[PDB]
Amino acid sequence: VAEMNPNVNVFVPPRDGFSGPAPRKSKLICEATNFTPKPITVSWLKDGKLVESGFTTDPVTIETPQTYKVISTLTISEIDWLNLNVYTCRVDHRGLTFLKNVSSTC
Amino acid sequence: EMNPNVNVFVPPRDGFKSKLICEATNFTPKPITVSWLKDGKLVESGFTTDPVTIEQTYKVISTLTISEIDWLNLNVYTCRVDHRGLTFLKNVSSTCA
Amino acid sequence: LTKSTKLTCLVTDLTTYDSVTISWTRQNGEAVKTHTNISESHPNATFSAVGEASICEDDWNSGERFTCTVTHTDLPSPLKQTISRPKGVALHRPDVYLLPPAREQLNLR
Repeated sequence: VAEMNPNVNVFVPPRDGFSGPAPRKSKLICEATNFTPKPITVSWLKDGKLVESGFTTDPVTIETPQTYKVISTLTISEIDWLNLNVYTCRVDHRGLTFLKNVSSTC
Repeated sequence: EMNPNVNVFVPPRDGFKSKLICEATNFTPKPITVSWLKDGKLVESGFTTDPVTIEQTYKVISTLTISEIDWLNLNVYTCRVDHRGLTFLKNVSSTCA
Repeated sequence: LTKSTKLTCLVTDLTTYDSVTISWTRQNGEAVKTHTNISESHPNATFSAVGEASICEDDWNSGERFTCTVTHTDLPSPLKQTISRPKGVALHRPDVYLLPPAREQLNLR
């Protein structure tokens, strides 16, 4: 009944979000909500380099226009985060690319 | 019987309303209760719990709806996890503050 | 003169962004009524916001501690500004004196 552009949101850990034996590790969450079509491609970029390992994407589930939600988790290292590395979530939607840039800089 | 790990995610420093996700992983048994706190006060609405999924280990995720003004007001948000009679509390705040 | 005993805190030189709310808190932490008539941005690329609150005449004369907190997106730490009437000061009758212009000024017309 309708087509809406996907929304890109990136979640990052806080300053006290790292735990475990050294080196500490955390996770990054990229979620798209109220997007159509249901299929979606999620890719992670680190300083222009594609990430091909250490990531797990949950299956798309249903949250009147039909809505869907997708959750993706990427494992990151504390050392890389401290080096002001920029993480970008790549979303593909009918040939359109949406990018969101996040960083620890204030 | 292993204590569940409690992790709280925060919105990006350079901007996004937003949502708070509390994740408990590598816990047993399956039943688990997750709640949210706001400045030491019980939250009665604005939070939802997703069905528990299988990663034997299980995974549970909870979503809390927050506003931009409240997050920037240095309010304290705590994720409460109860498992096998034990309560875990994690406090987070603004990193740039 | 006008029965408008309200107090406000003004923010200047901040970035022209949105989602700004000014809440007044007393010494006990209790909240007060909200405000309206939100101002707009300036041509000098400086944002302007005003927080209005209503207090009683007797409360101000009692020297209560009032705090205005700034909630801006750029600054993650909300600063606290304390406004209170200084009690214990004496009262004196003002003396009004009018000084006419001197004869040395009425020369250039």
